[PDB]
Amino acid sequence: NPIRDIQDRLKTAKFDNKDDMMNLASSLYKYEKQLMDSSEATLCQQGLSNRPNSFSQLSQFRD
Amino acid sequence: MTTTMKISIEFLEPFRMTKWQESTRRNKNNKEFVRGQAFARWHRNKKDNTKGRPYITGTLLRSAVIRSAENLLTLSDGKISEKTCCPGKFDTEDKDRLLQLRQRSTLRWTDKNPCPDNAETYCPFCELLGRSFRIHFGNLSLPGKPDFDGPKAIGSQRVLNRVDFKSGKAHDFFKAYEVDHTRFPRFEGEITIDNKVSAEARKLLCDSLKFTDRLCGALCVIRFDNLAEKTAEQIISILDDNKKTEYTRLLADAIRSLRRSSKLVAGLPKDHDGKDDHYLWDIGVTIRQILTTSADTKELKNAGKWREFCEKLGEALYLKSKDSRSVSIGSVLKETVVCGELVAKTPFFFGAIDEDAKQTALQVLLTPDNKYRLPRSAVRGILRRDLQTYFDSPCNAELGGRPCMCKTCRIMRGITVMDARSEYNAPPEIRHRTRINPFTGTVAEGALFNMEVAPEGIVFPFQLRYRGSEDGLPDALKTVLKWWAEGQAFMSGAASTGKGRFRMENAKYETLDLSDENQRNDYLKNWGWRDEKGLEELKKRLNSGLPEPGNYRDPKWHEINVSIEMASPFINGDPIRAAVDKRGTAVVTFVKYKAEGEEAKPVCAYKAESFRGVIRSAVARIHCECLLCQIFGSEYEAGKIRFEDLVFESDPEPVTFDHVAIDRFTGGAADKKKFDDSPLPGSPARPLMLKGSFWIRRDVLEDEEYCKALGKALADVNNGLYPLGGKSAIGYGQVKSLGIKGDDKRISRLMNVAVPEKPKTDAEVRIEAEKVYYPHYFVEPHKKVEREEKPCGHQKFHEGRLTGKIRCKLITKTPLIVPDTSNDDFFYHKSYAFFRLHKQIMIPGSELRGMVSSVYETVTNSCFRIFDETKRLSWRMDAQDFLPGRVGKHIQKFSETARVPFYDKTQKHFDILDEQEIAGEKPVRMWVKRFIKRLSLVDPAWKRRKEGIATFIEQKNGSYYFNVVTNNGCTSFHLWHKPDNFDQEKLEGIQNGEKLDCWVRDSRYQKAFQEIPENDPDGWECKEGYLHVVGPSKVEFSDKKGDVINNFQGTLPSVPNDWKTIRTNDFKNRKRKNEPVFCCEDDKGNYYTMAKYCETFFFDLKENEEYEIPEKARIKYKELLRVYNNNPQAVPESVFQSRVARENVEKLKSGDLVYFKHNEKYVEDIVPVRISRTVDDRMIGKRMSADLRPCHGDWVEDGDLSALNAYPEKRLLLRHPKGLCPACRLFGTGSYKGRVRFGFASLENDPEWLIPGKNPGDPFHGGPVMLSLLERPRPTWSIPGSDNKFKVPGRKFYVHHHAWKTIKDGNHPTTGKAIEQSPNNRTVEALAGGNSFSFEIAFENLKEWELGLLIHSLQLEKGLAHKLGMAKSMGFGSVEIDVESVRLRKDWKQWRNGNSEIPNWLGKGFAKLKEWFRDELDFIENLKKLLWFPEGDQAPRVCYPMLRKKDDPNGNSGYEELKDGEFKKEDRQKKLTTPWTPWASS
RNA sequence: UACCCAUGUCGAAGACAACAAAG
RNA sequence: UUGAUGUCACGGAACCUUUGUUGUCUUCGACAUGGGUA
Ligand SMILES: [Zn+2]
Ligand SMILES: [Zn+2]
Ligand SMILES: [Zn+2]
Ligand SMILES: [Zn+2]
Repeated sequence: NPIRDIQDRLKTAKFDNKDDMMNLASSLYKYEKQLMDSSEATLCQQGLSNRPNSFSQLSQFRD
Repeated sequence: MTTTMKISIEFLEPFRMTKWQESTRRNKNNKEFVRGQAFARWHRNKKDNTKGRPYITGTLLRSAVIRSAENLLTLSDGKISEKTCCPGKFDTEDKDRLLQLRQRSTLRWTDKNPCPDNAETYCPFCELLGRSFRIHFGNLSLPGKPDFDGPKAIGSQRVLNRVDFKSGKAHDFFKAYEVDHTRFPRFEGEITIDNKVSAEARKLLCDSLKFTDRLCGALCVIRFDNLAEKTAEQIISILDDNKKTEYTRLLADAIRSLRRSSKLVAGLPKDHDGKDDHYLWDIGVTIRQILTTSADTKELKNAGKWREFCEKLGEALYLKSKDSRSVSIGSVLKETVVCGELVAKTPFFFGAIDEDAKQTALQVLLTPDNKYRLPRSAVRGILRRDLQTYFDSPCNAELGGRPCMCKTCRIMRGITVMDARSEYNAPPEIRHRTRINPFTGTVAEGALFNMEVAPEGIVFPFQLRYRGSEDGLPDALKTVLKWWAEGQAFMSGAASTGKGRFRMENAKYETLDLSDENQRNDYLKNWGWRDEKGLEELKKRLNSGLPEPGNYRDPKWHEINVSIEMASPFINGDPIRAAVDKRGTAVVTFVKYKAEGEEAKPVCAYKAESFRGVIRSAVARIHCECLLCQIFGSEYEAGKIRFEDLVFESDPEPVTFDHVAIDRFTGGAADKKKFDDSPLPGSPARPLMLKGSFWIRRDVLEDEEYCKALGKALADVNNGLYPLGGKSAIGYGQVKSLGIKGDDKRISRLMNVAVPEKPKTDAEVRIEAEKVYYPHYFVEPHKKVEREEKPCGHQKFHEGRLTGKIRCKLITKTPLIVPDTSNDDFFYHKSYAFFRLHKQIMIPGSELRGMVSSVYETVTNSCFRIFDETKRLSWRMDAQDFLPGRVGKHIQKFSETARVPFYDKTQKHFDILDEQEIAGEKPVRMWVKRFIKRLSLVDPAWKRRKEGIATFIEQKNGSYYFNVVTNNGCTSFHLWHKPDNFDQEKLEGIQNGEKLDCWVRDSRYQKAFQEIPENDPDGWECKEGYLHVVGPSKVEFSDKKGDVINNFQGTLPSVPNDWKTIRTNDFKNRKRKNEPVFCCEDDKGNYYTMAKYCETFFFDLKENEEYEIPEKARIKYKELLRVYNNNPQAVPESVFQSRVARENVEKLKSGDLVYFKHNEKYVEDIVPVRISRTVDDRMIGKRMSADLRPCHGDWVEDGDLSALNAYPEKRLLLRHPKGLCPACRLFGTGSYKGRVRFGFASLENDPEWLIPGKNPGDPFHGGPVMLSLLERPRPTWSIPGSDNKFKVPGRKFYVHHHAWKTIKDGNHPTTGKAIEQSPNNRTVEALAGGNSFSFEIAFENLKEWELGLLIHSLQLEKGLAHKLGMAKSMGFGSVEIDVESVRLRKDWKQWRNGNSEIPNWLGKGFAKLKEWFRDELDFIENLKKLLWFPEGDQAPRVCYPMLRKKDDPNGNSGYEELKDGEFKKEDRQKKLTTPWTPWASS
């Protein structure tokens, strides 16, 4: 469940710490890879809990 | 002394050129330099600038001449004239200086030793060699030695690869520049011959010059004697100024599709109603007008110029959207010439990518003049591959070294083919291709690409020459040419999808014996008949046919013919063609082109890639060296099966079907979700025929396992399990029969209890004849929606899952209206007929799918699949917390207001104030009176009861003007007072100065005038302020005279053009001379009554009290302006509209005057007028539980979410954390294909009509019935305010009744009066009750409870019914579903009958409903009550209330009185969420 | 600064969301 | 714009893998406007 992984590292991510950001980027890239190569992990039809906070953290990561 | 002979080389083919290399790179070690020593060379005028020109060295020509001389001497026993020639010398001691060494054998004729290293006399071959500069070859250059910008100005670079014979895949490649002979045919040079050279050497040189047929990679004869950028920028600017960037990639491709013809611009689609408001071509000048003047340009009149213009425009828009040895062969040499044609029997693909064009992923090779090219390299490679197939031995040679001596290489060393081009220059077609994720069933990430395809029917000239010592062609060559003459010439790439199959036709051949002196001399004289004139002369003497191979080996591919027969519509999507087509639809089916002569004929077809993918999916579920990898190929090995395009036997005309998505809350059309499609019509009565063929390798066809695999897959395809094409969920692409011919029956061999009745319902609804019930009610959902993390995958038939079919019958219990919306004038007023497909009455599978989905989403508490989550609601206020203000970070507060008469005749203010003072930008100076004093002369017989002395002054027209002193002489004021009974009777004579004690009262009178009225000069301040004019906007317009407009005296004036010239004509209340009103007439708009004569004036500006405006207030203001400027009910005349609507105010600006309500710090609501609208703080999707909103939905929060565009995790912000609801797991969502398909419902028997038809002879057409107005559902009624107490009540269901009878009589279902025809109401063809339709629902991978609950949602219970079609609020469209067949799939061959196991499924479904909702299944009972069909002799009265009671003859309360009575906002949700709750008792 | 309402007209949605080439 | 007694480059298929597809009832009732009197 890559999406649960992304959720965990998002809730534990602090943007000051470079290691946490690198791990979050690794999780995001792993999910991207699962989407690219058709697999069972593409059957993950869920989203993210706490949409405002998750959106804020993702936007900060992209900034 | 020496003689110079001038030499000219004429090229008959595109020749090859190298790239310029640094002067240090010109060495033996450079691999690229030595690889290109047999090509033309590029000369740079200056080292660092690419400007230069081509040339051919004299060394290359000398080497070719030496080789030709060796051949000629071998054919003549080494005797040129009388003299004989030694074998020559080819041994140098210091090899290192030589750039290249001879890796080929030297032809031997005579055995004596070479000429002495220092001899007085040398043989002619040595003089030609240069042993005795006796002969100097110069360089060959273009005539006049022109210059070009670079090598790309004369040619293009192409990739030439080397493939593996076994795998069929390339493993390396190289590049070279190819220069066309049409543009650069001739090169010129000179040969300098010394006088001492023998005449025999001269004759040998001339013979070698005439015998040299190839140079630089081509056949040669040697003789010796800005609008597009401007248009793109304009279109882009129009796109950005109108905020329509998303369409760029749709506009890039569609305009590219215009490269075929300039006439296509005039045939661009228009909007519905036929006007120029297309959502693409009229975005602007419009883009259509940009492309229409571009087609009238003299420059772009030519087809080529238009094509280049369109290609450049498309590329620009796409880019914006993105942003030694001595061996004797003997004297026997023969040359066989074979001439004919290669005709494309399938579309072909010779891959060649241009790096200056990035719009297309895969591109075909063309000539500079846009003709199709059959390259020599591809023909040679295919010949080599076929020779290797004949010999069954791969050639394990490596580049470099001595020549390979296998039979394939020996035959290939004598082979010459000629490069060919076509006479057909039309643009290639573009095909879309995708890849499907097996698990979800939708496309994979990034799997969407384009491919350029060359049309079929193109004829290529073909010429082959074989030179060899044999009597004629080799046996292998004869066999290969026989294969090519039978259509087994697979010459191009993309062979697995049926590309590049050619047939050789009109083949003629002739063998010339070059060992004969006379024939050899004739061959030399005519230059071997290589040029066009010599080629024609040779063709006149060519023998027809081809030699027959002595040892013939069978071809490796066999053709299997496919016949598909489909009883359903079919579409293969082509969105781009739909954008340039006059039909104006969202999608059209795939169409390909066939080249007939130089013209292109369009034919409808089924793409080969789609069939290949469907078949591959079929084989992969009833089961790298896997069977799939050995049958269908992989990224490592080429496939053994080649699918072709399937074309329809009889040409079908496309038909247009309209679809709309229904909101689950309002029961009406969802926003922006109305669409159409153009499939190919198919039906059980007249099916679609698809004829085609594929090719299978024989070795696969003789293998048992592969044939068994294909047979099981094709058996499942024949059994309807795998639909063809798109949109199978709505009944498209059902394969009724598939048949395979030509396989020797090796694959074709494998292809080979009543239903329990419905339970009677326990639902009880008691109907009383006195009451009147509402047409619809809401089912309040349960608080819990079960979701699952992982839905089932489409990758295999899972164990314990039921896959099969349900045959069902639908019965009409009330009249049904399913309209055919292609024609709006079947019987302006719109008329529609019943939906038909080829004169057969049908119901589309989308209608039934939506109807059954609405009930399945309710039986299993699920998400509201269709919901306009982003809708913001507004409410009209009624006639205290709205304070004046002026804008702008903050709005200031004004202390007080006053009415300034503007449209009356008492003042002349319109003259005395400038435009800016009227607009409100500049402060004004006006006197304000707050209270007006009114006096009674006598004590009443009034809290103030002021008593004071009054002195009369004058009396006229009844009124008395006098001055009054009161407050013990403190306050003196003048006024006019009308004669009052019991008070003015005291004073009857005019003494002009009489004293009288009087009582003065004070009345509120808030008025402001620029100049003090001359009647009353006392009691006025001089406060500044701002004048807010909205305009005369309180207007009560109507088409019939009321009371005020009827009481007008005189002619009604016309409505003036200016809104400043309005002046009050009449008074509503004439006794008191108040309520001023302006009355006017204008044509069909009829009567306008303006009851507003005072504007507003805000004074006592308090700057300190300024309040912040958050973005919420601004977006609410924007919504208010949008609903103001997009009002269908707006007054026809703009002079009676407010400034925010008259001048189309799109945003608030600094200095605007408003009424606002605020908290301690921020503003909460802003309105432009006194009585206005109020917008909701939340979007409607926030008025329901998050478990009820769609699983995959919209952004209802306060975030742009466009910042995370171009990032994938954005999809995770629109999906539910817990997964998919039961309805989304069955019917599917955008990211997940559903497990159910609903087919079209055909009518079993003859139709029964509601209204008898006009023609008694035609029982297949029915009479028309006219319906009352169908108007939008209003969420404002269900949700009557912004309070959190108001929620979305639930799913809306319409009740069953018989109100359709009154409409059939022609009467309004509420008033009982006649339905008069209007431009907005509709006329429909309807069927009556008792009609039976039969349809079919296919399911795969269903759990037991899903089948049980789907069966329940279909059949429900006896006493329950479904609602389908239009006018459901008027009683039409009650239907019932009874399941007749459930067939289940156990094996690919065995299908069991499942009518027996229906009970258990149902029970298990209910068992699931118990663990989900434990003893709280109350929404089921409400749904049952709403689905309740009224019993016989029990006829409820169900209708909508009118606007007012005065409009309803029956005396039932209207909407206004109901709003404050039975349907007050407090109990409205409980009365509307309770099924069968009345609103009138009668 | 307190009350009071008054008038009866009118169509809407017309495609949206995703994939835009990877190996 | 070459050197020369030694060029099989017509010595080399831009080839191989990928479903324009997934999701959607041609549906439907109370709304619109801003003031007026004291
Ligand atoms: Zn010699
Ligand atoms: Zn070989
Ligand atoms: Zn495999
Ligand atoms: Zn859902």
